Amino acid sequence: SRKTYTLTDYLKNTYRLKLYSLRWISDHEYLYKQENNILVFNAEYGNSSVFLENSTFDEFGHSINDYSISPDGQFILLEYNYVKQWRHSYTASYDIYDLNKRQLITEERIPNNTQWVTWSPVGHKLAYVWNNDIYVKIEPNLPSYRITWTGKEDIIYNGITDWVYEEEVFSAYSALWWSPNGTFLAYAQFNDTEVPLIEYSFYSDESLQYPKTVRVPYPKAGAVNPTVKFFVVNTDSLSSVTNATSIQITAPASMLIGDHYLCDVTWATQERISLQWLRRIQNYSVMDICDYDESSGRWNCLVARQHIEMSTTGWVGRFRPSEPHFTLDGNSFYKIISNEEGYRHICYFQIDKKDCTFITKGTWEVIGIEALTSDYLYYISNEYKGMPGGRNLYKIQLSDYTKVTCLSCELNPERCQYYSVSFSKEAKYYQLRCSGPGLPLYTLHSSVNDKGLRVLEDNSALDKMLQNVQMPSKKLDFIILNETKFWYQMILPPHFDKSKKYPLLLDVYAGPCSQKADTVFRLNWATYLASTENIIVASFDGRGSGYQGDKIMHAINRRLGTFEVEDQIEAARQFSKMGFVDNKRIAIWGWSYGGYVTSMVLGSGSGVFKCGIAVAPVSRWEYYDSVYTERYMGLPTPEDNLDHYRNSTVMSRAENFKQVEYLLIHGTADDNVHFQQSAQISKALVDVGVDFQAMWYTDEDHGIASSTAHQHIYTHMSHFIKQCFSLP
Amino acid sequence: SRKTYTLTDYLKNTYRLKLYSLRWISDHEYLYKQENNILVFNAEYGNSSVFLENSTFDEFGHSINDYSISPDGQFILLEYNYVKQWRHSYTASYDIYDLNKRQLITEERIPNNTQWVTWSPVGHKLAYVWNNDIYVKIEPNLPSYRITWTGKEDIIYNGITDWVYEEEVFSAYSALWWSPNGTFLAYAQFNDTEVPLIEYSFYSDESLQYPKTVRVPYPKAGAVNPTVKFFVVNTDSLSSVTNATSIQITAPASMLIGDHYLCDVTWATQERISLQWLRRIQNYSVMDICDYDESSGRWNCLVARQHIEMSTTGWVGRFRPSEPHFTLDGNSFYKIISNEEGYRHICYFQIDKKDCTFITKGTWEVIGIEALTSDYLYYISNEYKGMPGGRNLYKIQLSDYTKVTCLSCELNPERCQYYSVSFSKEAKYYQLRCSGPGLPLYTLHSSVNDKGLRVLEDNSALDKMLQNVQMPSKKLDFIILNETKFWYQMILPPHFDKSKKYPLLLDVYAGPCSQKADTVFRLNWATYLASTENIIVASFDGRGSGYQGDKIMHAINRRLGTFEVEDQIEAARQFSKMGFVDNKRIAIWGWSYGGYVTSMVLGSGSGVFKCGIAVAPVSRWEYYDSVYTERYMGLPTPEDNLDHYRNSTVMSRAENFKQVEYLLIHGTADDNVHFQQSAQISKALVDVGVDFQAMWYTDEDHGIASSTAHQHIYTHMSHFIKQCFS
Ligand SMILES: *[C@@H]1O[C@H](CO)[C@@H](O[C@@H]2O[C@H](CO)[C@@H](O[C@@H]3O[C@H](CO)[C@@H](O)[C@H](O)[C@@H]3O)[C@H](O)[C@H]2NC(C)=O)[C@H](O)[C@H]1NC(C)=O
Ligand SMILES: *[C@@H]1O[C@H](CO)[C@@H](O[C@@H]2O[C@H](CO)[C@@H](O[C@@H]3O[C@H](CO)[C@@H](O)[C@H](O)[C@@H]3O)[C@H](O)[C@H]2NC(C)=O)[C@H](O)[C@H]1NC(C)=O
Ligand SMILES: *[C@@H]1O[C@H](CO)[C@@H](O[C@H]2O[C@H](CO)[C@@H](O[C@H]3O[C@H](CO)[C@@H](O)[C@H](O)[C@@H]3O)[C@H](O)[C@H]2NC(C)=O)[C@H](O)[C@H]1NC(C)=O
Ligand SMILES: *[C@@H]1O[C@H](CO[C@@H]2O[C@@H](C)[C@@H](O)[C@@H](O)[C@@H]2O)[C@@H](O[C@H]2O[C@H](CO)[C@@H](O)[C@H](O)[C@H]2NC(C)=O)[C@H](O)[C@H]1NC(C)=O
Ligand SMILES: *[C@H]1O[C@H](CO[C@@H]2O[C@@H](C)[C@@H](O)[C@@H](O)[C@@H]2O)[C@@H](O[C@@H]2O[C@H](CO)[C@@H](O)[C@H](O)[C@H]2NC(C)=O)[C@H](O)[C@H]1NC(C)=O
Ligand SMILES: *[C@@H]1O[C@H](CO)[C@@H](O[C@@H]2O[C@H](CO)[C@@H](O)[C@H](O)[C@H]2NC(C)=O)[C@H](O)[C@H]1NC(C)=O
Ligand SMILES: *[C@@H]1O[C@H](CO)[C@@H](O[C@@H]2O[C@H](CO)[C@@H](O)[C@H](O)[C@H]2NC(C)=O)[C@H](O)[C@H]1NC(C)=O
Ligand SMILES: *[C@@H]1O[C@H](CO)[C@@H](O[C@@H]2O[C@H](CO)[C@@H](O)[C@H](O)[C@H]2NC(C)=O)[C@H](O)[C@H]1NC(C)=O
Ligand SMILES: *[C@H]1O[C@H](CO)[C@@H](O[C@@H]2O[C@H](CO)[C@@H](O)[C@H](O)[C@H]2NC(C)=O)[C@H](O)[C@H]1NC(C)=O
Ligand SMILES: *[C@H]1O[C@H](CO)[C@@H](O[C@H]2O[C@H](CO)[C@@H](O)[C@H](O)[C@H]2NC(C)=O)[C@H](O)[C@H]1NC(C)=O
Ligand SMILES: *[C@@H]1O[C@H](CO[C@@H]2O[C@@H](C)[C@@H](O)[C@@H](O)[C@@H]2O)[C@@H](O)[C@H](O)[C@H]1NC(C)=O
Ligand SMILES: *[C@@H]1O[C@H](CO)[C@@H](O)[C@H](O)[C@H]1NC(C)=O
Ligand SMILES: *P(=O)(OC(C)C)OC(C)C
Ligand SMILES: *P(=O)(OC(C)C)OC(C)C
Repeated sequence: SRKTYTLTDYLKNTYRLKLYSLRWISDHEYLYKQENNILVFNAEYGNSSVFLENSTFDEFGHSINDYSISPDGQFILLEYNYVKQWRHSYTASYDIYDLNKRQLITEERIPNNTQWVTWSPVGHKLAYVWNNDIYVKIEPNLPSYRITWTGKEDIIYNGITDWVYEEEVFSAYSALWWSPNGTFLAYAQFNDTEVPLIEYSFYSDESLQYPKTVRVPYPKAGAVNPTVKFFVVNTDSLSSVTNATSIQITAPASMLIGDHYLCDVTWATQERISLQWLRRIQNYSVMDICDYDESSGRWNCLVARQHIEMSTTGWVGRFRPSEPHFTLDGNSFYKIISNEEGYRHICYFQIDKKDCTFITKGTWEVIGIEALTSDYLYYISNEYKGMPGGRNLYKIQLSDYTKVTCLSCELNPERCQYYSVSFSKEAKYYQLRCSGPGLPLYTLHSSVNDKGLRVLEDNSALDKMLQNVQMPSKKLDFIILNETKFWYQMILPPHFDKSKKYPLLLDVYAGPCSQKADTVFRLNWATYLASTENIIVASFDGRGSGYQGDKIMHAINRRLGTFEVEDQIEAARQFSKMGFVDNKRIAIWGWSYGGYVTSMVLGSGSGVFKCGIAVAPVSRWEYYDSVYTERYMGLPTPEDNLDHYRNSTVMSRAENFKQVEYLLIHGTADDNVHFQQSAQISKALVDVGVDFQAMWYTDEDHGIASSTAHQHIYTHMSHFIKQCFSLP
Repeated sequence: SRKTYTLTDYLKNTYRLKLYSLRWISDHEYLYKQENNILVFNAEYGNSSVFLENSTFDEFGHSINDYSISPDGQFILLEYNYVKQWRHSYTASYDIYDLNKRQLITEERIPNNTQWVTWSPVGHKLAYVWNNDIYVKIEPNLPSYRITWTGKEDIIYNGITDWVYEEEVFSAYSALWWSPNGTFLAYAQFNDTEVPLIEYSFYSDESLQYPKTVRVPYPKAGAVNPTVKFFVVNTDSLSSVTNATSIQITAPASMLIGDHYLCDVTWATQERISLQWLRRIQNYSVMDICDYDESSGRWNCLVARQHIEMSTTGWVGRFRPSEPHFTLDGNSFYKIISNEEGYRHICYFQIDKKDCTFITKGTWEVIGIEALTSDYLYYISNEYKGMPGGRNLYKIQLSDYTKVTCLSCELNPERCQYYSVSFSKEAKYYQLRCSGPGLPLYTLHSSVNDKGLRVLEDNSALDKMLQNVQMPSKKLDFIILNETKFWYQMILPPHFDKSKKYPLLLDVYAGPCSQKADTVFRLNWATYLASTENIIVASFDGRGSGYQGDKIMHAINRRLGTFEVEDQIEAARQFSKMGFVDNKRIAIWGWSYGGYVTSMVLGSGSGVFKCGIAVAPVSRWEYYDSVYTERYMGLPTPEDNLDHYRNSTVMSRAENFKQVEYLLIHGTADDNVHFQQSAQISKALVDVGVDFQAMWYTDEDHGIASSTAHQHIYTHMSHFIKQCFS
């Protein structure tokens, strides 16, 4: 008895992980979505009490894809007719429901096919984007006010980011920021007039007689980038003029001088907004702190409040310039910047004082700032046990930085080593999210003493099911190379016999600041591979990886497709050395950046891997977007770094692919890593006459995540691997 | 015993079939482009002379891929900067060499990116199309006369065809026709304005940062087709001070009622031209015989003088209505039409008499009329031995239809059963081209007494090489499916022993009027599969087959994806029961239409086939072009045949692929059978949960014939086939 974790078990999602999605509406309560009905909870005692139930919205017809309640709690936006676009972007229909009269507002409805809706942070004002133009609703039922008239499809964006700004810059779609109070409405405008369009076919259902051509403004390496502008309009003046004027906030000169980006915008106070800019050469960054001049009605940014942040050994921040966390009065803020020893830590900034004051240690980094009160500052880091693959919640005392307390480390050191967190409105309560190494564990706490209130979810059910199946184990250790340690991860098969020689599959990503070796508990393809197929699925964070200091993260600066690739190969060598690895059966696979590395490795001529699989890989850095690529590669010009752009392609290694079994896969409708990238790979292989396996996924994007598609690829991928290892 | 015919041999083309392409310049001489230079031959004796060392242009500065001599023998049109477009179309730069002065003409040269060029039929005039407009030069060095001014890229085509007219109705890019002595220049105009555009990506060289979107006006089943017009312009009456006047020939009235096509144009005399129109529902066809009117300047197509060609069982013609062959005085003509019983034979017409008279009859078909003189009518049919997969040159006496003589049947019955022919201007001499069952044989003959003058190329070189290798054999036989007999062929391994069992691959195409079973000698992939891998490669012509009468051909009318596919399973099912076939190792593959039938068969649930390979297949008929599809399917409308359109798709059979090993191959830049076709097959198989093998070829067209992609696709297929069998 006691079966194993089968492929179907994975694909069919038999053994599911329970979550506990919260949503703090106040500082004492939160909303819990239970599919059918959505009730509210009292953090204090844990009172149930339904806020809105299933039937409360029946006889409606359209299935409510999502909700969103106004701050003042009088209205509720109903999101239906949802139509996903990119990662965060999506078009949809909206209806507002009045809770003070249990009536569905029917006048002046929000336009169908609206791109984005935002409640004001206070009250019940609305701001939305339709046809790339911003509109404002002072009252949910009254007609709205047009804010911009320049909106133009694929050309001018107001209130919404373009493709690149959504995925790489703001890692979000919304390009508008309501002032804390709700008086001002700040927004960015993107001009993509000059930006080249990526075009690819989209077949749709058989019913479509003619394929469609999807064309999106997408700037590739060194191409023409969109331009940006920032505006701030006063919504209180809307009911007084007819056409409120949007004040523009320009400069800095050090930015206007050349190609630049808008990377951050966060309000500090009712009349103070901070803005961060970045040159296309992401080695320099400028933060302006602007105040509203009640006299001129203009926004001013004193140079005495301008903070610069440049990097010499690489780029600024992990993926973008750090984020500002202002204190209440808005006269100072906290930011995560690498110290002199190249480690990312928190330091205190005085808006008019240029030098910050670090408040955190050394060898280890702070992952992010979670909450800031008058008392303490809550942050998550990997300081505990010195393991960079772990994550915990610490609390540092603002009046004595020598007083730092870990709030999650000892809650359950065995089962919980990787934490996430969510504080209530004023940080009176917080929910902890343990995701490993044991089964997820959700708990609620009160900030006063950090006393555990109760267990919201312990996945007890799942624990009972998994003890009936031969689950694999996971070793998280490190290996020392060139007098410096690099962590690796290994999903070991049931009853691991260090005497036997197992076949090994190297799971790889290796991108800048990435981390494949951690304490997170997972139920993925690797689980099945080790549990059923008895294959060791190992991952290694070599040079280029992050969370271990710049010295390591910046190793591949201006040099992608090198050390990151080399270390990956060496990890295997180091693994076989351990003696429980069958050298004749060593594979490697990755997705996107992983596909890139997997492919660069398979073409190294090393002779360490027998076969490999590349999914939606990158072939040459000139085919990827500007913001990400240039951040590490610089410019594809002979004056900058063109030389390395051409030396790091996968096509240039085509000839060496004759020594390994290769499997190429990619979705034909991938807006991120274009099908073009794999198209050039196959073509090069055909030119040097190298036989390989190929698989394309009609109309699948980068995720190739559609239910059927997802099941189809892992199934195909599996036959490949079993065949390469001589299984079953 | 010697070595076998390996996959490399085929891919590297180590064994080549010598050819002998000649081009008659008169009734007594022909040109033969030898290695470097071009020579002229006197058919009478065999002696020849040089015409130009080719080295004459060693310092032309450009590479030349073609040399076109004026019928005059006075000028040479040199073609360079060749850039291929579709099957026939392409653009190029041109230059003219004046032989009278042995010098390149420099003044008023032809525009770069020219789309087409053609000498007058007799002297040295020129009609070329540039930027979709027509131009005419009366003399190589003189200015060009602008014939048309309406040309427009992807919208209006003057003198040139659009994608569909190029591939499905004229099998050519040229859309202009000179009159016999070159006085008149007839041309068609295509308006593709409302025609939808197929769009796909072309990634080009690694260097291109952004993929380019190729887009071409292509009418799929039932979409808006291009409209067409016909004009005739007089080249002897055009000034450089006045725009040319092109008279338009309209009608027929029976054709303007709905959508129609211009499917044929053939001059009858210096002032008589014939036109054949075909309704969008390729059931009805009308031929006009328009005459020029001196004192009017118009062209009159007298009714009563027009002939109608219709069918009640299918479409007209094998692929389109046959070409007319007018007599000397152009008062009567001969043309191949279908019998009362459905067999194609030569009918004798009179431009005024409605009914014609069949001059040939029987249960076999005339493949095509090759030459006509006052004495005889030379044609090619599959009468001999009664096997439809054979071809011979026959001639019938025009004064006594009882006196017909085969001119090729007995020359070499063992080696030659499939002939081609090429007569000289006045059919004084003719070149017979034998293509099987043995090595190609090229010979010359004189019509006066059908004497065999001399051997041109007997392929003696290649013969000696082959006997040093174990070559497979070919069995051309038949089986009887309830009353009717259908022919098949079998590529058998070396030293075939019926006492042994062999794995079988069913090479299929099976589209309307096709023939995969014949006597032609081929040196393809199957050669290797049988010679090296000892695999029997069988082909079978079932319902829908051609050259065997209409009862067989029109059998799949309005019903594609039925009998031709089912008969493929039946043929294969009986093949297994032959004794030398390993019923456990039977595969099937096809290209294009062959891919569709392969896919339909694999998804029929027969269980007869173990694995199959589909190359650039058709998945659903609404995806293919109008002219071709609708010819057999009509329109995809519920009032018409929309139901079958929906019933004959590949994807609908997705769930049935769980019992077979499928390999889907397709070129991303296939402009003919769009990649979309296979992208829908792959998607359907993913929705049903069927795992399969796939292989796309970026930027490859329907042919997948680029040097590398070619060697690559056949290498991937071989691994698959032998993996499925071993
Ligand atoms: C988005 O950016 C584009 C530039 O990529 C801006 O377009 C440019 O707009 C200017 C006027 O503001 C145009 O110049 C003017 O052109 C007219 C007529 O062509 C001429 O009479 C004037 O003397 C002047 O030259 C310019 O053509 C145009 N350039 C391009 C490439 O489009 C556009 O204004 C920006 N949109 C927004 C909302 O800021
Ligand atoms: C609310 O106010 C804004 C800003 O005043 C208005 O937008 C501006 O409207 C003008 C007129 O349509 C736009 O066009 C301009 O036309 C002149 C004359 O042809 C030309 O010289 C300018 O270069 C410009 O093209 C102008 O671009 C536009 N400016 C902005 C920032 O949008 C808006 O129309 C007003 N809304 C209402 C309802 O009145
Ligand atoms: C090629 O074929 C075109 C039609 O397919 C010819 O055109 C004609 O048809 C158009 C419609 O496409 C007619 O209407 C146009 O003008 C009206 C304005 O009144 C618009 O509302 C409409 O949308 C069209 O744009 C045209 O009147 C008609 N003639 C012309 C000259 O356009 C086109 O002319 C033809 N070209 C050739 C060389 O034959
Ligand atoms: C091929 O030679 C032709 C001459 O052949 C000679 O005369 C025959 C009657 C016969 O005896 C044969 O054995 C001799 O070699 C020659 O044909 C004639 O016509 C051409 C027309 O261009 C003329 O130029 C030539 O002078 C004529 N010759 C004679 C003898 O009258 C022909 O030119 C030549 N063809 C080629 C392509 O070389
Ligand atoms: C057809 O074009 C070729 C190629 O030149 C192109 O067109 C030119 C106008 C210019 O835009 C180039 O960059 C293009 O590549 C013409 O080539 C000629 O070449 C000779 C030397 O070899 C040079 O002196 C000429 O200036 C070039 N152009 C012309 C018009 O002579 C070619 O001549 C063109 N043919 C015709 C009939 O115009
Ligand atoms: C021949 O016909 C063409 C086509 O109309 C004439 O060219 C046009 O002339 C007008 C008036 O000068 C221009 O507005 C057009 O742009 C020209 N081109 C086209 C396509 O219309 C040409 O002038 C005529 N020549 C003679 C001698 O009649
Ligand atoms: C080509 O054929 C045309 C048409 O028959 C000939 O042109 C006619 O010639 C006669 C006298 O020979 C004239 O009366 C007619 O007016 C001409 N018709 C036209 C439309 O021009 C022409 O002679 C022949 N060409 C040659 C070289 O013989
Ligand atoms: C060519 O085919 C058409 C239909 O594709 C025939 O026209 C009629 O079409 C209707 C459908 O609308 C059928 O029900 C009829 O049987 C068809 N015939 C008649 C007389 O109505 C048309 O007959 C065919 N052409 C010929 C010459 O038979
Ligand atoms: C919050 O919004 C603004 C933020 O400064 C508060 O202040 C008003 O700001 C406007 C700016 O347009 C000034 O014109 C007013 O004079 C300011 N009022 C005061 C009392 O200072 C505003 O008071 C707050 N509004 C609400 C509804 O709380
Ligand atoms: C940030 O990187 C840029 C990359 O362009 C560097 O800018 C260029 O100019 C410098 C002098 O001002 C040179 O020293 C750099 O070599 C040159 N960079 C390139 C790629 O050519 C800039 O120096 C860097 N600045 C910091 C503070 O690191
Ligand atoms: C939860 O109940 C609250 C009342 O508190 C009650 O009295 C205290 C002393 C405790 O005994 C507590 O357990 C009791 O519930 C309400 O004020 C509150 O609104 C309730 N919360 C919800 C969501 O209904
Ligand atoms: C939204 O679109 C639907 C579908 O066309 C329509 O029924 C409805 O009236 C629209 N509502 C608004 C406010 O436009
Ligand atoms: P991929 O790895 O895409 C993921 C970020 C989704 O692309 C590289 C360039 C990071
Ligand atoms: P394919 O078989 O194309 C051939 C003409 C090569 O397309 C079908 C529709 C006939």
